[PDB]
Amino acid sequence: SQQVDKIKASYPLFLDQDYKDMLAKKRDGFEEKYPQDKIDEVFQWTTTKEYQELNFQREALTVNPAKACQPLGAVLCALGFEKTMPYVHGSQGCVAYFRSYFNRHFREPVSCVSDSMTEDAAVFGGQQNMKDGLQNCKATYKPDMIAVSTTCMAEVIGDDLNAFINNSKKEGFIPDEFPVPFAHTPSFVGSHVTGWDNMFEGIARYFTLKSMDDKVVGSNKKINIVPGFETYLGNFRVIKRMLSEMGVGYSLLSDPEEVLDTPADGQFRMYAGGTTQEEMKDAPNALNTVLLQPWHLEKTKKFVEGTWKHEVPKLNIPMGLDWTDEFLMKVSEISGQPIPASLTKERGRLVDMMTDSHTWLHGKRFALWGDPDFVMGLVKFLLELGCEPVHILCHNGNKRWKKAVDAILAASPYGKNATVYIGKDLWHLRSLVFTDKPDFMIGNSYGKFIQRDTLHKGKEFEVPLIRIGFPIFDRHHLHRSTTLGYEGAMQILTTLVNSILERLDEETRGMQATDYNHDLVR
Amino acid sequence: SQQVDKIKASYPLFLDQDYKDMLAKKRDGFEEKYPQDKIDEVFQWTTTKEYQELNFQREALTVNPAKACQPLGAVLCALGFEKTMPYVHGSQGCVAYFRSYFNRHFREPVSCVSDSMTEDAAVFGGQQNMKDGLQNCKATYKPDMIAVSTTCMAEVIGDDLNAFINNSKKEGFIPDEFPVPFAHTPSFVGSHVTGWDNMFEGIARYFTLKSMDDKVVGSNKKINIVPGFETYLGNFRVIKRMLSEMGVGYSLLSDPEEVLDTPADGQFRMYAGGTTQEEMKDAPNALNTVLLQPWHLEKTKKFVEGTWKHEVPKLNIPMGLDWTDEFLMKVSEISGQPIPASLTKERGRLVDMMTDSHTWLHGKRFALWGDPDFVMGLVKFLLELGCEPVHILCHNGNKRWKKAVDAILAASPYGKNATVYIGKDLWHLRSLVFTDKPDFMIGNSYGKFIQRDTLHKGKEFEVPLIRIGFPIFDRHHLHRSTTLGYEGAMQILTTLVNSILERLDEETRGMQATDYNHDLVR
Amino acid sequence: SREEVESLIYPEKADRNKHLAVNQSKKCIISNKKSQPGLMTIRGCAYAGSKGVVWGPIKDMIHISHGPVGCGQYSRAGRRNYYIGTTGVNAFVTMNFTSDFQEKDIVFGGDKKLAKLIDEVETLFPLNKGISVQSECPIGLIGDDIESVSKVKGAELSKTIVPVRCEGFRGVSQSLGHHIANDAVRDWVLGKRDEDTTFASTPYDVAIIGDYNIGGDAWSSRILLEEMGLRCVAQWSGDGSISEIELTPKVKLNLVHCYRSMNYISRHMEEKYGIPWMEYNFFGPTKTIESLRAIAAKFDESIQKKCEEVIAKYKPEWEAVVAKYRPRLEGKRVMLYIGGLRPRHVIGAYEDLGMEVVGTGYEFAHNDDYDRTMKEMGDSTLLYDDVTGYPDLIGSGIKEKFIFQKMGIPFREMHSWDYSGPYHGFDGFAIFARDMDMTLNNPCWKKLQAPWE
Amino acid sequence: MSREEVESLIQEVLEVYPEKARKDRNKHLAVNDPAVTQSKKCIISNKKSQPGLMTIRGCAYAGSKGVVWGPIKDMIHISHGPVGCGQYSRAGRRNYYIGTTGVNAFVTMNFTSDFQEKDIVFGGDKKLAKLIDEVETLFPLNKGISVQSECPIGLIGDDIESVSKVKGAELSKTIVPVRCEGFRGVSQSLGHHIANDAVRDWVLGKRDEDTTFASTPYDVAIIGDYNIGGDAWSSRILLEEMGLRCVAQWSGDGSISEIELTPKVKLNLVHCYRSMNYISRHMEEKYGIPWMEYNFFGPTKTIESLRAIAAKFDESIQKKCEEVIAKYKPEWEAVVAKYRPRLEGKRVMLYIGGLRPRHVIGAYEDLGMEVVGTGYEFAHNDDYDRTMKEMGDSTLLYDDVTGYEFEEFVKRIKPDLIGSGIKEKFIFQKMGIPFREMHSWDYSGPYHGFDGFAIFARDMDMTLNNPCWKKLQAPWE
Ligand code: ICS
Ligand code: ICS
Ligand code: CLF
Ligand code: CLF
Ligand SMILES: [Fe+3]
Ligand SMILES: [Fe+3]
Repeated sequence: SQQVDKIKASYPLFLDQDYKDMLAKKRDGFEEKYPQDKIDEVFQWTTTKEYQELNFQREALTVNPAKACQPLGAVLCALGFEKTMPYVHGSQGCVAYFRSYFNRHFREPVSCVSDSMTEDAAVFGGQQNMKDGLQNCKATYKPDMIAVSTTCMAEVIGDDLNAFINNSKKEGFIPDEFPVPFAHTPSFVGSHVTGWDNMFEGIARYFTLKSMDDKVVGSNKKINIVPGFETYLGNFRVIKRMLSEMGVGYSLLSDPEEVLDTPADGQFRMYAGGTTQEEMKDAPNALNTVLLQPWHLEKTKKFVEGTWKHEVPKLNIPMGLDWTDEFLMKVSEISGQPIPASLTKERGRLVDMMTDSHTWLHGKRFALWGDPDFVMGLVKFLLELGCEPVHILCHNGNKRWKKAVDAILAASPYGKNATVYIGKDLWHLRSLVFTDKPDFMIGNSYGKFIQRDTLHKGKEFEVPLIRIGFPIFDRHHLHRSTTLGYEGAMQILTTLVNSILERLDEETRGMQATDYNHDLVR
Repeated sequence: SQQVDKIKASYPLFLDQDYKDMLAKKRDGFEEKYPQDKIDEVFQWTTTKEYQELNFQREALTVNPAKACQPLGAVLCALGFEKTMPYVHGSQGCVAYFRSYFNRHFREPVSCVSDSMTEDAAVFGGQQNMKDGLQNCKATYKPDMIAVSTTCMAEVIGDDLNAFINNSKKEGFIPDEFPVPFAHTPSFVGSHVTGWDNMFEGIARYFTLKSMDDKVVGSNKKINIVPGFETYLGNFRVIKRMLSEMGVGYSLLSDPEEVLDTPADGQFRMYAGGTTQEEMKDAPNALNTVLLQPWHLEKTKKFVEGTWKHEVPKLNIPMGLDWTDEFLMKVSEISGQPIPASLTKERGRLVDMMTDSHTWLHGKRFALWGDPDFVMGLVKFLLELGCEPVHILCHNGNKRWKKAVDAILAASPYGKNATVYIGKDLWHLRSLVFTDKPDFMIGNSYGKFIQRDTLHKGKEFEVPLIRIGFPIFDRHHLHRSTTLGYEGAMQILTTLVNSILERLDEETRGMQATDYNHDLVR
Repeated sequence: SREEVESLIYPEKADRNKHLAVNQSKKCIISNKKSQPGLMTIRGCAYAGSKGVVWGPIKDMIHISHGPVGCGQYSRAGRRNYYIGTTGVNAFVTMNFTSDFQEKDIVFGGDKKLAKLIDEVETLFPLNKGISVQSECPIGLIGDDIESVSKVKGAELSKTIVPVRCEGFRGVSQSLGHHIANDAVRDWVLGKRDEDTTFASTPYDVAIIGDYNIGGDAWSSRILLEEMGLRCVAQWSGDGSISEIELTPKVKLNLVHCYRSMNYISRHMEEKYGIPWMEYNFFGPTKTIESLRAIAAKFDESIQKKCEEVIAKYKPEWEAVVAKYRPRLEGKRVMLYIGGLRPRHVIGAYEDLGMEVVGTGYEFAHNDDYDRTMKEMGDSTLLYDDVTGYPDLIGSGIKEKFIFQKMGIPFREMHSWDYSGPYHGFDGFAIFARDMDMTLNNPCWKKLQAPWE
Repeated sequence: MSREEVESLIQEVLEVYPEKARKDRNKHLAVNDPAVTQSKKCIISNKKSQPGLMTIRGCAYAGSKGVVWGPIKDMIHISHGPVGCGQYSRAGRRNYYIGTTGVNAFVTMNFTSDFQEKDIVFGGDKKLAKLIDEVETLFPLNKGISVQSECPIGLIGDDIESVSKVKGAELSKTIVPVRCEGFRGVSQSLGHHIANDAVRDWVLGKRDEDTTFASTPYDVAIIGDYNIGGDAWSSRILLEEMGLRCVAQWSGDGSISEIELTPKVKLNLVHCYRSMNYISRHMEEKYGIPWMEYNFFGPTKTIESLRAIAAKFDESIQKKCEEVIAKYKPEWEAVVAKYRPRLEGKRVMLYIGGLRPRHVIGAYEDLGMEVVGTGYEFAHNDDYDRTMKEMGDSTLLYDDVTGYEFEEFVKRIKPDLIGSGIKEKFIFQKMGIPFREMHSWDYSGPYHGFDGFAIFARDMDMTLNNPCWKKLQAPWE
């Protein structure tokens, strides 16, 4: 029953007595449910260290992973170029899932097409699919460039992207001069960041490999910036702002911030901004190339070093105080531009916020997960704040990255109780936060479920989730935030300290029980 | 007892069994406490409509006000001028409280001196106090200007600020050409915003009244911007940024954002930035003057229209979409500069954010309090979002402002159940949120106590607080936020929608009870 | 007019003309064919139609996304098929179980990996009541044989393991996924209690088939059905358990909500167990009352009397909802584009709120759905099958949501109910009317044009 | 730093003051001499502040309402006058208490008469009477009302004593008029004295002819502990563990009935001598109750104070004292073992109000830290008499130090840690010196007793050894 003056959605409509009775009747009559005591016993068992030992012996089963497949990152890379259509050779369900994922994260239209390969393509290949798809895409959406990745089906059946695109150009389906960069993105290798790396390397090789004869390093007095798989528009904005403040000429390669932040003015723009083809063609003429996320830009690094003859700096992700300082100093050395007083004042203001919040931030234990560069930057910043990143999980990390993070942790007295896990999923992290409880979790929206599980054990065992990373589905406009530079460091510090203070306020709100510590001033 | 490996602060140290036993012994033996049943009865009574009727009949008692005294606003205004020391003629305890308040809100040093008037000065005035204080302040802190306000003691005994300062310059305590603007700021008239208005009018009169012969309106091709009592640095920053985007020459009078955001670089800066005396002297030469918060700048408007001959536009606070649009259009008309494409894109992005989050924001009920202009701008923005501002409280509001807000509410379908209260305090609002429960409160940190009270009645009766306004003491770095312009509207919208989403997540986190609605995607 | 729509209706091949029509559908519209390559279609895959739709909502079963990590990751908890249970202990709907295929699994196969995964699932989740193995694209291309693994592990562990060959490249859309999942239900789960007669049956035994509890829609239907005197023995997939699927052959009537996704299993049950089935529409008070009366007409007079009692009880509530919200929604035109059932099932409540429907279309529906759709739509309205991205309200999915939002047209998510709901039943009608009013009449749609432009 | 260097530094700091200001400030700055027992020979205190010099001192209202009367939980305290004084002092002090706020406890609420122009012109006595009536109407469980006067009250000729008398006779309620106008005195010390006089005149003697209370030989009261972060609770648990019965608590978590029962105790334990010596001396001369100052800052001071207190009772109390010391020995020894190696040798400069600049020195010395500079905002010369023997030789002593003076002292001395209030915290954080709030315990605590020593050591280590202090200089400078 509904009151027209107060209409309830599913919550709390289904908490009504009639709905509760009907659900109880369903469960007692036909579900054949396990008794509540057995369910409680099994949950308590799952919260223990014996269950954690069983869980970490897992070899073939993955539960709640913290990574996606390569063509998602390939699509995100392709979205960063001017009037470029992402085109995923393979099955259309993959593209539907990619678009839904990015739609939920960014709350914006996401453009991507597929050639809709089917069982017929399973035998003869998707050559005709590629020809028809390129023709239809160019005719319908009129892009300046079509960036081609692959799904797992096309990779398994062994479709030759180069030969297929060349045949499409030779048979007149697309002009011979129309740019169709391609990349093989096997979804069973690496993760989405690997797909971003492969797509960027493919585009760079398409635009620069055959025209290196007239390229002179430093002849345009610019620095190439390759951001990698980035889902915060504020990160692109902060990098461009910091480089503009320094007076540094730069070319942001794969800049998708404009198409992911289109204004709602009454017309739909399928394309907006992005890296132009002229920028990508002139990229070998830059002074140097700086990779914002070097730990998933390995192939891009090999291409830039071996073809463009660029001495790529050994820079960490510009995340936090120290690494932002080193990034700015390296940029100043490369470009010859001194670091301006505005950036110095910004750094001083970040340090001032650190000194203001160090009392609440000190000693806090954290479980965090995400992509390798993001995770290591977050760990570095947390160590700079006097926090304890006890659990550091990276499903798509490798042994070299784990060694680097271990070296980072060893350099700090706050990384003594910190363990790095690679190849582990969020069920492993659930076991970790049950057996070795941290104060907070930092990660994407999936960690919310872990929080729920902790709340099931008790309010004193609940681990709140701080939503930093990708994808964030249950909160609005958090993709607009910044994680890089001093501005991103300030935003992260504010989020952390205010999460701590909100948790403390919630714990001390009990009247005549715990409200003696319900302080007005914190 | 304490464990060295895990040290407990007051919470949860005093939840220990021995501390609970000791507190129970104290209460049962010597506190002569009322029985818990009587306490519960009286609390339930305080939550009722009969108690609300008794509460709103109050005439002499004020409980938990939502305003401060005038010299606080005078100090805030004085801090916005270059190398200017706030000097409060009167008792030193007032200055100690002012500095403590602003230190707690901003987490920055706040410079302010007093002449320390005592019992003797209560008989023969504070002339000697003013002379010695002006000499001491100029010799010790070396300010370019001393801005003088008063405390209640100096107002009650009728100390003549003009005569005292003229005598101080006459006997040689301070140089005759040294700028010492003054303002009478009686704490028993108005509130802190009135003090800001009085101090700004005093400074403008001191610098421009006697030198109007050579002034020509519009001869410097600039617009004067008077921000009023503003405790968000982001608001100063956003106004300056938007005026720079349009290409409009501007003069922000009383700009304190630099001295309230000094970097931590190993040195302490007593002064930083601020409006220069040259800008104040040249202000009558501007095209026009724009008052950002017209409802507490009445004296300033009278002086500017009467002396400077500036046709001050009838403009609301640039809060929310429509009022930001009107402010930008008025600035475009005054300066002749067209509104650029960047501001149009920012407006479109704000509208896009409005459209993305309209499902969660529509129909939500808000109690809210603050200063008149901030409150009316927040009501306007809430009406633009489809929310219902049920309880609108302004302790320092007047009948004309209430009439204006009622006219705003009558022009929207969502202002039907809205009631505007002036002269009411936070105990009145506690009664209001108990008898007519809204979804959320919006106000300063004091509202946290009201939330506690609501949680004592039950979790279903709890009204969560959203901290927008002044002062915010229990959170860090929220003073860096923005409430003006499209950027401020986006920040407010994100805060509101994400507060709704956290509340929904908390209400649906119960496993096998309400977690059927614990949706990953919201 | 029809002439205008025809004039309103691409290389020479881009077929598209046959999938567009002005309202025997086969002579008017052509459906369930391959999508034109490179055209930004909305269609999913067979894996989405099987794992995400039919099998995923089953709560007490564990569903393994067999293959690489992406397909399982993107479909995790994306569908709001509501359920009651302790997640991770006895319910596993919002969890993602995947084999996470690597290069070596592609080269050498993942059958041994599948057996090891099944063993680990048994070890770590002992309270699971069954396992389903949803195949992704590489499984059917590398020659993996999950049927033999399922048989062997089911015999060994005495567990029901259902192999579903729902590879995404199969078929043209999720419809083949629905068919494959229905066949898997028939072959592995439905006939488990054929020789079991321990269930106590009543003359008023009904099962709910094809209701996926999106926002609690199936619960809102079930409360009305049980208030009517009927006993809902089975309700799958939404908030469904394996025992309910096994007990479905014991009911007296089948109530199919989504004909598109469960007509195969309904027809099979009618041929085998002789159980009559029929479609019901609980969207809007008019359709709800019509369906309740039609359902009561299949039983004795006591059920009809209880149906009249239920209708009379719920009449004032939906009448108040109409009185409140119809004045704010008269004369508003709606166009829709949803997967296979909703494009014709949602018209009733729009008409009950005084709204005119001028457009609808299907992602993957077959020509029988368009046969049903023709009568439900007025004349001169545009019908589209598998329409590419290239009125006052548009009701469609998330991917077109933002396109139509930025084109300025108020939009409603007709897949997930825009994270609201339920929309079925009288309570669902109240929620639906409130959501229609909140979306159509929001001020955000009046601010698209800058005042200086 | 040697004595001559400190004297020279004092001279350089004073060089920039005008003649009168420099002459006045030369009497409030001294080089400590632990052999000196008469502090008036080296330092002069409790004087007027020099105008326009950015002092830290508050007013008599702050010392009365904010310190003595405000912590009383079941009483309602009216800030009589304009709104500002009550607004800035609302919940700004962490005097912890147990109770239902708004029902039976009212510590963190702000009751004010909110004076307007008509109240200034025509007086606020009728407004005060009507306010008392409304307080009785809306807060029926209050066990007493106090009326703290703000500055205008004593300047417009308002007679609040008569209003309090009439309304108390009418309502059978204790209404205490406190004449704590801010202009009175020179600092919060006169506020403490006025509040103590009000307690003596209106609350303390309410049960003089009452004898129904059952007294025991081990009856003690805690006077002058305001429960900052639970400090009084951590002291009281130690006192009760020795077999003593703590009857009263002044005034943190303090009820009016405890104040009325105080004249029945056998010993008064005065933590803050500065704010409660008046009432302690009155209770000695009237009820014959001896009083003694104790110190629960750090383990050695806590142990010494516990033994001194137990020496005032029979041998059973001394046995229980030894048992408590033995029980808590391993815990504070573990705290020292963990944190002293991280803190040993560090130098501290302190500037707090009237008791802590000398009371917390032992806690710092327990961790291996030396205090090189200390001073008071409003202490008298007896506080300095107690301070010199505590401080080391050639250290710095400042009374009512100014912002310029204390900043220059820090610049020349360069301490590792500074303990002061909120109005210097961010100044010294920007200067780069680790800062600890020694007024609110930096929103931490308690710091009293053995349980407080662990928190104190952890907080000192956290602030002093934080990585942020190593990151103030940009690497490109
Ligand atoms: S199953 Fe089908 S696309 Fe019949 S795949 Fe799809 S929960 Fe749609 S129109 Mo999402 S044939 Fe159900 C459907 Fe309809 S997921 Fe839901 S709304 S009634
Ligand atoms: S009362 Fe005094 S200033 Fe003795 S007014 Fe002040 S809670 Fe200080 S040094 Mo804040 S004489 Fe207490 C004090 Fe000491 S408020 Fe507290 S810390 S021991
Ligand atoms: S049509 Fe369907 S969703 Fe597509 S793969 Fe095939 S079953 Fe799966 Fe999977 S990991 Fe990523 S998302 Fe694909 S490229 Fe492969
Ligand atoms: S020294 Fe002390 S705090 Fe000062 S007034 Fe006097 S009692 Fe009060 Fe009050 S309202 Fe504002 S803060 Fe003053 S100017 Fe008056
Ligand atoms: Fe958007
Ligand atoms: Fe700061």
